Amino acid sequence: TLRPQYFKEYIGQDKVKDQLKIFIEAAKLRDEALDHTLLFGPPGLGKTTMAFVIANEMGVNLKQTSGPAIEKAGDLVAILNDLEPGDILFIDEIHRMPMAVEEVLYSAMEDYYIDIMIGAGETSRSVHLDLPPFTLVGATTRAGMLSNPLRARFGINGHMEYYELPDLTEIVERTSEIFEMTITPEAALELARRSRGTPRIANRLLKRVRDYAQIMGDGVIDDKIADQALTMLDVDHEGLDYVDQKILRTMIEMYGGGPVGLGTLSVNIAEERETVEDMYEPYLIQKGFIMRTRTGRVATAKAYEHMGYDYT
Amino acid sequence: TLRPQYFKEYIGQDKVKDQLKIFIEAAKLRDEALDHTLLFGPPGLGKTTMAFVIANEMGVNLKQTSGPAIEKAGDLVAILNDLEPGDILFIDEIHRMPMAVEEVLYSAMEDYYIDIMIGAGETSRSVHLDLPPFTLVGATTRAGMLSNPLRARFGINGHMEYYELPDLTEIVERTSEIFEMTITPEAALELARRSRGTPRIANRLLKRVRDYAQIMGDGVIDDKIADQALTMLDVDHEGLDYVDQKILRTMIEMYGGGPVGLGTLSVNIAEERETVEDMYEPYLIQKGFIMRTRTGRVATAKAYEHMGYDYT
Amino acid sequence: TLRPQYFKEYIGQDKVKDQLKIFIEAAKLRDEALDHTLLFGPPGLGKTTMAFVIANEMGVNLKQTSGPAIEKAGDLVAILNDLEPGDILFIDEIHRMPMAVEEVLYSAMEDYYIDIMIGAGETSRSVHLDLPPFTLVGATTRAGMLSNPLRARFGINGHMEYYELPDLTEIVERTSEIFEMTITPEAALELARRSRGTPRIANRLLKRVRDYAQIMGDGVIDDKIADQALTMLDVDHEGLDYVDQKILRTMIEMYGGGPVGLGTLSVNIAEERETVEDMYEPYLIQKGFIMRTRTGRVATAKAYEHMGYDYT
Amino acid sequence: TLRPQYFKEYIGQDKVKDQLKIFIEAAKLRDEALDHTLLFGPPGLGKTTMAFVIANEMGVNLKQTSGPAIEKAGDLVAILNDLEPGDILFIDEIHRMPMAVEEVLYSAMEDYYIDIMITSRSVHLDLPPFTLVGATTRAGMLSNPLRARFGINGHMEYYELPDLTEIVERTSEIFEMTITPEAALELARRSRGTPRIANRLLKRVRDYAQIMGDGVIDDKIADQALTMLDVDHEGLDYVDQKILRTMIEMYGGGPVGLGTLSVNIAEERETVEDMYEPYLIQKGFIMRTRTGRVATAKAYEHMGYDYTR
Amino acid sequence: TLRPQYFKEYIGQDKVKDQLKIFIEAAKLRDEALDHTLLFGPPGLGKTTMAFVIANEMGVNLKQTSGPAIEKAGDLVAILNDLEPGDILFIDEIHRMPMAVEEVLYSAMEDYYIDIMIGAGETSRSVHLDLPPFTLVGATTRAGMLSNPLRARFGINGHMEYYELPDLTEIVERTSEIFEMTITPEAALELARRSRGTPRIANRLLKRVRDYAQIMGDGVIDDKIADQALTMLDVDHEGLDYVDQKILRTMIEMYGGGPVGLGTLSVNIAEERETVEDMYEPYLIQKGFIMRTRTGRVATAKAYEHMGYDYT
Amino acid sequence: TLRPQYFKEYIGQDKVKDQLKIFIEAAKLRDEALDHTLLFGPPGLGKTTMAFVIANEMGVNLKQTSGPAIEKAGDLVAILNDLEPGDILFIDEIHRMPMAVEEVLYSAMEDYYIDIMIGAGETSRSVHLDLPPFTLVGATTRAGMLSNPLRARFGINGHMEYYELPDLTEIVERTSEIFEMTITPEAALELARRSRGTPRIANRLLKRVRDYAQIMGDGVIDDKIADQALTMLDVDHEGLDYVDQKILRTMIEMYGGGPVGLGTLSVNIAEERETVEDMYEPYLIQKGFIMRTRTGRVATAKAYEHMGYDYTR
Amino acid sequence: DAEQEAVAALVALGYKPQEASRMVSKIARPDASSETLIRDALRAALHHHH
Amino acid sequence: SEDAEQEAVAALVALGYKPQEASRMVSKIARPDASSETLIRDALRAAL
DNA sequence: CTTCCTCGAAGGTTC
DNA sequence: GAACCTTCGAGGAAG
Ligand SMILES: Nc1ncnc2c1ncn2[C@@H]1O[C@H](COP(=O)(O)OP(=O)(O)O)[C@@H](O)[C@H]1O
Ligand SMILES: [Mg+2]
Ligand SMILES: [Mg+2]
Repeated sequence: TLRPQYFKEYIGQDKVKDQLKIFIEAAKLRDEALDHTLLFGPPGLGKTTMAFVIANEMGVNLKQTSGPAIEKAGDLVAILNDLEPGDILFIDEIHRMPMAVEEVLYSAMEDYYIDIMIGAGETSRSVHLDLPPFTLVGATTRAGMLSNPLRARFGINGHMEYYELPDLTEIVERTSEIFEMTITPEAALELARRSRGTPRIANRLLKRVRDYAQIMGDGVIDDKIADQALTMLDVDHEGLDYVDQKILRTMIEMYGGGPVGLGTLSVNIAEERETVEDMYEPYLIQKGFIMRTRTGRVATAKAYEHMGYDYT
Repeated sequence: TLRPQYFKEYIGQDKVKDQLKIFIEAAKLRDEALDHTLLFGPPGLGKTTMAFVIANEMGVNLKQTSGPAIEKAGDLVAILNDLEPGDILFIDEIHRMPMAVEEVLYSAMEDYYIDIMIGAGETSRSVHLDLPPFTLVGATTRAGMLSNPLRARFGINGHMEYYELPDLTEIVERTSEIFEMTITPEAALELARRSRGTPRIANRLLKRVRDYAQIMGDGVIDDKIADQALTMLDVDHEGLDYVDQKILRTMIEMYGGGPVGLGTLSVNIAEERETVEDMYEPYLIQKGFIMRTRTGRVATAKAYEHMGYDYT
Repeated sequence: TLRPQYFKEYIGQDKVKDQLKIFIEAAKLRDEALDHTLLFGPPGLGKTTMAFVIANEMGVNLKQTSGPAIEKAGDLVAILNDLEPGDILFIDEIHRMPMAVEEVLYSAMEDYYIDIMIGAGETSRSVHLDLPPFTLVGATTRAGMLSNPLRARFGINGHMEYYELPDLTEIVERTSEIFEMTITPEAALELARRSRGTPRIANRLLKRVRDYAQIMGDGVIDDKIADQALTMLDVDHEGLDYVDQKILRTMIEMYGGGPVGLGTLSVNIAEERETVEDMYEPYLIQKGFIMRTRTGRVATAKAYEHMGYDYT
Repeated sequence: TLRPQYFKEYIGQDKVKDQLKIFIEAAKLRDEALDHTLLFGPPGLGKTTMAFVIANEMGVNLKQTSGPAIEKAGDLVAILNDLEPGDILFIDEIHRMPMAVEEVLYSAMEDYYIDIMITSRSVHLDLPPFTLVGATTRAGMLSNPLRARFGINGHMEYYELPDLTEIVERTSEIFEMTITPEAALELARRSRGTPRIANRLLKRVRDYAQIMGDGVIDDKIADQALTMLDVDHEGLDYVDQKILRTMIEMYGGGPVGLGTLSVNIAEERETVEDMYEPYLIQKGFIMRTRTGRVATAKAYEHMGYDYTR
Repeated sequence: TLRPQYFKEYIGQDKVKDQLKIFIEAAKLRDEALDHTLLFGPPGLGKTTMAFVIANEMGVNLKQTSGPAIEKAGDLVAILNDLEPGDILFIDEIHRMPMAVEEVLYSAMEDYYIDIMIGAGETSRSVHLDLPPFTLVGATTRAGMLSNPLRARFGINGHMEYYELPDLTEIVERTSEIFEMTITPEAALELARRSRGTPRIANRLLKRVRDYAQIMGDGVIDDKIADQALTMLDVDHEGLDYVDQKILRTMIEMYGGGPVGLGTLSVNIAEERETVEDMYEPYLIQKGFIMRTRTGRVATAKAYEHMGYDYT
Repeated sequence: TLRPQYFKEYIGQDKVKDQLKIFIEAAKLRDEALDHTLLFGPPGLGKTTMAFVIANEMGVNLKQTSGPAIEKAGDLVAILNDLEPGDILFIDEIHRMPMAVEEVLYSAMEDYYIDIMIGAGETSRSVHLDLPPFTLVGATTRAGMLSNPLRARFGINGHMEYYELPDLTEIVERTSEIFEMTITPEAALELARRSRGTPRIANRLLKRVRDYAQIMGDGVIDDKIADQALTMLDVDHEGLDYVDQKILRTMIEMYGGGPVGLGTLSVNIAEERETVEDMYEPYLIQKGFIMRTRTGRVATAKAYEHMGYDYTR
Repeated sequence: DAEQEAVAALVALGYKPQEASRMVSKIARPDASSETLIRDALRAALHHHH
Repeated sequence: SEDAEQEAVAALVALGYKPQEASRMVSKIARPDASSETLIRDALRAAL
């Protein structure tokens, strides 16, 4: 299937994957529940996929929900106490839970009980509701939004990193086997180098090249077809989009490389300041084409040799 | 009617049309729904119009709603429950939705299911709604306000561009036919050069000139009739308005072309600092009348010859 | 009635009348509704009265409301259901309509349809409504405070200017003719100069002078009687109000002539910022009593000699 | 058990622990109940644990509830109606109670009576002598009238290296794992001064020794296990080290803004400001300045670069 | 007298009182009702007493209500229907009635009738009700907080102002006669100077001085006794309250004259920051003791000599 | 005494105490009740006890209630009928009364009657209920939210103030006797100086010092025990806790006196924004050690000299 | 028929249907117009005071 | 005497008491001959 | 009641 | 000393 199911199939993330293997194997030897795990990092790196792999390796059934669907203490109190011994509870977007609900987890995670008011009027009473052993798993992109007392209770932490070209090539070839398409190893590398390091983008490029090859070609992804399709999409061999190329060119041909301010540059390309700072500048900086300084943006030597100008 | 119904009628946007044709034809051969698509760019360029064409080409019913019309998760779930296999859902001004709603689409777009809490509260449980195949289409004026995880899920992106005079001239002609008027080709080109490259503006100017020619003339838009109407509407042959002209005049009469600071210039024209910087300065720069420099903005020779002064 | 009802009765605003006449006449050879029109300018210049003239020239019913009177987006939908074909809707103070409500008009103006949510809870469903042909007339003081999506949809713009001495004098002679009152040509000229170039003020003054001349005189308004009556009221020799005197006095005595910002002045004079910015500054500037600078406003020498201070 | 039960077992907190002994001993001599006590401070320092110890030293039965569990005045009346002479009521996360409920509680604390309306009807009670104990992290969120009723205030502090070393040795014997004295100090230096963090590292190291070792912790397995977690000898994580490196090599030590730094490491702005910087500022590796933040001389020494003023 | 029936009995407000006399008698000569009148000014100056005098001079029964007492259109229509030709309706705090009422108030004031549309969908009717002639008199604290379109419906404005020392001393003398207290012209003038312009402030001090003279003195309010009593009450010779003196003393002794922010100052003295800016600073600024600046409040040189401190 | 009966026994408040003495005596010389009185000041200074003393001087009974506890007009009228001639009614937190009740109080205060109106149209009638002369005593803490119609009816205004060392010290001595603890006069002064002018704080300090003196000492509070007891506790001779001293020290050592933002200061002392801004910062401003500015907190010259640092501009 | 129009106007003024029905039903005059009914139902419900 | 019995309840209703509760409160008073003022005074006093 | 966001100040560089 | 650019801090209003 499109999502891997076992560590055999999960490519990359060697640091995270190695740690989880050791902790999961030790937990089985003691015959006890796995500690609480928190998975966090950039978008599209495999956080949701890993949570399903953990449940398969432990050999237990997974219960799933999300932070937005939970809104009041009665909701979580009803989800809890439905757990059987050894269940795994996975909450996606755990950062959306209201802070009044987060504080109910403080007792549940540390001591496996929650205080509940039961009865009404004179019959109202406070009694311990005692939970069976279980493992909570959360996934989030905004870990800094969780309360400090909660993050302190997670016993395992996983920070997801970007993938390298060798691993991305193997993912493209794997996906090219679910779809019934022949792909040459040259084209598999030609795509991976443009995927910005993210598996979700690699899958998106493959689907777009497929549509072209089966309409404008013979339905085979060869080197000749791939170059034509990537020219239609106008994606450079470094993953720079059409607008990205225009930004670097405007900086070198009008300001001689800078320094130039964000406002002045945006107006010259007819783009609003927000789209430039949020969609395009972040990748150019991480790859070293632009440098931010107190006086403005500056084009680096690497940008000159990429666009073909002279670094005078 | 004014809005084109098919790609054969739609003029311009060659880059967007060429890509959409290939993807729509490939989807039909496989007998599948189209991938999610995001349309973005400046106002009045044709974002809404294109969404209807896509529905006509796929041959399916287009369900419509808007960002500010959706206020809580229950509203979206109601809209999504009404979907049928292969329907197209169009959400205009998608950046106006609240974040607590946008995070519900994350599962709907990737896995076609939604987590919901149901029941009065005495008894309740989480359940998965399973959605049929569907295609989401979004339109926005500012893609920078969408979260990174949402933009990553759209499989097709269409950035709209301004129109060139040849393409904008043909649009003026077509619109004259629907009004049953006759227009000389010289007049159609005059209107285009004053429309700032936007089809919406071109239609408005034609509608006003049409009224004038049929009230004080022989019902024909000739080059001489157009000049009278456009002089009464106070639109220069460069598409500048009176406020724009007042700015250029002050920069030459009081500062000899600058450099001058924005605050200093604003005072001499009784204009608000940000109004000038956000409303008028952008077009004057893109046309090349004004130029920004480290010590202030400067009027180019093109601005001298247009005003009739002597350059130095 | 005091309010004029036809363009043959409406004095002044020739630059506006000429345009509206041509557009209205054209809209009658064709059996069509007039395009949405936006009227903007200082308060009290006669834009509400103009709406009645348009409605009478079209020969259609007129319905009135105001931005603040529409409490919520649903109230607007209910109102639109009462509009008959060809009905004119006038919305005063259109710039202060709520954002959630303003975004409701966009689709109604452009395509005569509107998407709304009907029912509640499990019955909640989306619906679209289709509106009969109608013409919206909007009035606002701050022509630049409108949102670009709304502003770009109006087809006709009307900028209303102050009246000149020959025009106001004729209006005074007209008003004194509906009443059974007699006024000498010299007094009418004096009353106009004393009325800030604004018809509403000129009418209000005449009513009060009439009472004075009837009791303290022979029932006839003469220069000798008008000057006395105007001094019994608070109208100064230059038409300054009693509140204007406070502003000019404070700037010279408490700030040493300026420069001073209206923000800091407002709280020192104990007045609403909105009143000093809108009610007092526009006249004091356009008549040379106040000068605007990058640092702030400054009182001119004319203000020094008028108030009787030393022009240090 | 993991939670100590008596002061003889409670390692550290000499200031708060010394004061409570004086106040607890004097109350016994007078046959009176202990004064109302408020415990507050950073997360994981031992606030909850101290509440159980106080009850055992007084020799009384502890009643327990929480702020989030109490929604209306009717709930609180039912709880207070169960108190016996000398009983202790412990309310955790006390800052969450609604303001309508706090107004009732500070009256009961001073006069030991209740007269409230709760189809509405008046209810009256005459409470026996009792002690209220509160624990909170957001002490400033409580109203000034309520704070004025508390007679004892215990403010918690971070632990020293010798204390954490003894805590690691105690926990190791509950797990029946053998650990050498020189290896326990290695876990202490990395625990940021907090007992909960110390216990977490020991559990993670234990799992490694059972799979890659012989079930014994020694000064060789610890180095290997700590290399797998990638925790520096100062307690810096991988991302903490990346922040210092980027500032020193790309900005000459600063000043640099929060926005510029976040985009360079591909982190979210709020994660750096709330999750990583707080510890670096307290250790003295970074300082905030009117124009940005700069790396101090201590950072250069730790990373191994030539410092230049 | 203290509670007059006619203008000849009312003390002070000579400017407003002189204006109304001409308008009231002129209306009788025409045999018609008086135009709508708006009274505004500081609280406690006599606005309510003035409305009764107007009704007596007209010879009309006065009806009274208030802004908060009206909640729905049915309330106003019920009152207006019970009016008789020429009746006066007085509404206190006309600026505070609900906005849904004002829509009806317009037609009542301008047309003297109301139109109540009824029916929906395929049905549309209205009931039209006619009302007798009447005069509306409204009172407010500020003229700018009133609704802009409503403010245009009033034809007469009355600006009340603070009383002078001769008028205050007359009031003090009259009030002493009611309490049978003998007060000399010297003491009467002292209480006036220190009452800062408001009659009910002068009445409060008189009552307190009686209790002092009856015990600490010989029952006669001499100048020597009056001056002693006021120091016991802690009222400065400039009329600064106990709190007013505390503010100035703190700025000089703890902050060297400032500048100091409102948040800092209001926390040093046990007061609410919203209270200091509303009840205490206004009088201190009008008398020139405090002056606002970008850095905060500053104590002027006058305050230094008033409090008895060596100026810089 | 702790339960005072007359102004001679009430400790402090000499300014308000001397003013009330005259108004009360002048009222007794006539067949009239005392004018309506309104008391202002910070919370916790003794306003409740002051009302009781006023009633004893007048020689009348005192009824007590509060604004939050009243909910309908009938509640107010029911209490007003229970009043005997000259009785005093004390309403605490009078600023929270619901408007529905406030509109009925105006007529009672001015004329001592209420005029209940009933029916409609031709059935419109009223009933007039006479009320016995009474004095209303109101107590508030947010004077700026009383309506102008209500404030116009209150004739006497009284301002409460913090106690001072010559009169705060006497409260400590009298409290020491309630639990039979001998205290030296020179020691009571050292406790009073650290009580911030609040009796609740002085009582709390004495209770803790007592526990120390009977466990680590001979059961006597001498100058030597006070020195040790006030050293185990962090309280400085100016009344600054351990945390207060750390805030001033951090601003002077690391930021040169500021300006420094609340967030940057919070992370240095490891405290929440709400804890520094509401617990510790308020007393430092009242004492004059810090000021709040548009760019952040700044330490004054008074703080430098108190903490022992050379102040340079 | 004037009964329904009268109640509808009273409903348009914001009165509840139960009160509007009672108010109009209490009045009876076969010769009254829809305008004269509204002017009497309200006059009977206002508490007149002197 | 029925007029006062009804009057006392009606005035008590304007004071915020419920129609049922006002009927009970007045019903608890025995003397019918006394005026509505005497009834409301006793009715209020009894509810304290 | 809480989070977000926008308005304002000022340090530093360069002409 | 006028003009740009980047950075931090305190309010407040929109759910
Ligand atoms: N010109 C005046 N002559 C006599 N008494 C006055 C005068 N102005 C105010 N007062 C007295 O001061 C108070 C003013 O009350 P009121 O007229 O209701 O104030 P306002 O209506 O201005 O708030 C009354 O006690 C009134 O008798
Ligand atoms: Mg996911
Ligand atoms: Mg705890």
